[PDB]
Amino acid sequence: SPEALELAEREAERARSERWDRCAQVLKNRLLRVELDGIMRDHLARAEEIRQDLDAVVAFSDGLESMQ
Amino acid sequence: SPEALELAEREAERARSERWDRCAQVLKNRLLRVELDGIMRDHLARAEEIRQDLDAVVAFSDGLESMQ
Amino acid sequence: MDVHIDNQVLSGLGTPLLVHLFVPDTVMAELCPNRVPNCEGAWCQTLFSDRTGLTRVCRVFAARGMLPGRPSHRGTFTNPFHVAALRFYDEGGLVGELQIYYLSLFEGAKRALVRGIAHIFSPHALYVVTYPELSILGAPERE
Amino acid sequence: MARRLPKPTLQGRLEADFPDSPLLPKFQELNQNNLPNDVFREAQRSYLVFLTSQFCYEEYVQRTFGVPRRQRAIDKR
Amino acid sequence: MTCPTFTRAVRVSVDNDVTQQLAPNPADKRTEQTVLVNGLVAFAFSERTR
Amino acid sequence: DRAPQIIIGNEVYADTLAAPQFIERVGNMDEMAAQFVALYGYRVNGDHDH
Amino acid sequence: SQASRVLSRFVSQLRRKLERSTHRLIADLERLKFLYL
Amino acid sequence: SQASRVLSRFVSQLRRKLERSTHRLIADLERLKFLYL
Repeated sequence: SPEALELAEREAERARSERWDRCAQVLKNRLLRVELDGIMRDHLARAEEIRQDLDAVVAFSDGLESMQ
Repeated sequence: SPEALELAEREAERARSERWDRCAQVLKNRLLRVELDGIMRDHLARAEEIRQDLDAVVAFSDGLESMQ
Repeated sequence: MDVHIDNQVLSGLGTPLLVHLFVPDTVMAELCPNRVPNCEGAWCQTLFSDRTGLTRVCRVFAARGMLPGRPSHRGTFTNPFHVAALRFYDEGGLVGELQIYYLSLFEGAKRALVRGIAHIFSPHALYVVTYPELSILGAPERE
Repeated sequence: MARRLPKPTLQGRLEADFPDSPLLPKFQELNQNNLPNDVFREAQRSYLVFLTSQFCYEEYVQRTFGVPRRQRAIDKR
Repeated sequence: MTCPTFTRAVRVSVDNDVTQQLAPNPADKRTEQTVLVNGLVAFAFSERTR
Repeated sequence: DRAPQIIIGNEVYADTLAAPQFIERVGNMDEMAAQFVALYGYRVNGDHDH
Repeated sequence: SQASRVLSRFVSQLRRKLERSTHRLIADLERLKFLYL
Repeated sequence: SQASRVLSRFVSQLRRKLERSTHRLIADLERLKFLYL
């Protein structure tokens, strides 16, 4: 029957045409790039702090051998 | 009708480009998650070396008074 | 598991290196519609982009497996940025091509020795076994 | 953000009103700057809602704690 | 403060029982259910309160 | 024991180790008083629809 | 007498600061996973 | 004598490998900047 064939095609055109839209945004990539540089600065900060403590402990080891 | 052909190509170009935008963003997201897991394992994998060599320093320093 | 030593005594002495891969049925749900047939004839081939092109065709037999002590792996057993393809048939009308990729495998081969990995082409989790004897974006697009 | 339920009927001018709240100078930090009028006005009304809710939770925290033994001991004489 | 954001619908799709596992279609094996997150269930409203 | 899949919008969710990816944990109110500014800010700045 | 208070307590402070970078990289990389991805 | 053998060589073994994790993040996060981003 052609009537129901056409009606199925028409409702099909509605939903099947509705399925077309899609979305994308750019700013997420740039914020994602910024966060890596921030975390790198933070890791360099803690690394230099613990390097200064490691350099200080050897100095304490040379300093407190005098007490014995 | 020859005029509708162009319209068919224009809508098809839109859909084929949207498929690549969606696929590219999804694969970037999943592979970046994978590499964050990778850098996590990397920093742990040399933190193991750090702690093994720290324990080497202490384990041989306990033998310092047996080597003096 | 027997398929690995079968290959190493017959095909592993014809082909140099092998990476032994186990595929869950959920990953199989991608290719095959409405069917769960056993995967004997499945042909794995390699395909590498941007330098030169070649395929080498081989069967690794697949059987469903209860042998993982972990409950989660209950199921079937059979230059990084490139493709491998498994061509799966039966006696009936069913042909599927599955695409496994690298950097899930070289990272995955890190230690029942098993590790979970992700598909890029058809995203699901797969599981990689490691036996005790053991330009990005243009690369998928070309086909 | 595509479809939101319409805004509930409220009396306005709670910012420039006669009663004076200590939160009000911190509220002066926000400025229109980029935004058009109605967007910024409803956004700053939402921010004042957030401030008053923070104040209510803070006062509830201070209220719940209880009464010390020492104060009731002083309450003899 | 800890008031959550908008209500959502989340579909949990699981395989059926192992006694009922038999099927030609693996996708037929799953049975599925949509849970309403952060939302409540309610009776019919009045029209004055609508 | 059966294999579950959690469909949250468009994404699916299978493994236990990916738990704080799609699911967020919110503690009790006295504990969460550190994060509340961001808790309001995501209510305004962030995109809920995706 | 002295050096056991020197060469052990200071090493303990060094290790307890070494563990901070490991735990911080855990927290920061998981925060990158959850919040922007 | 032996104190100089132990408590300097082993601190050098500590430092020359505590630089390695810093170098490793220097490699790998820049690898992310060029490769997946």
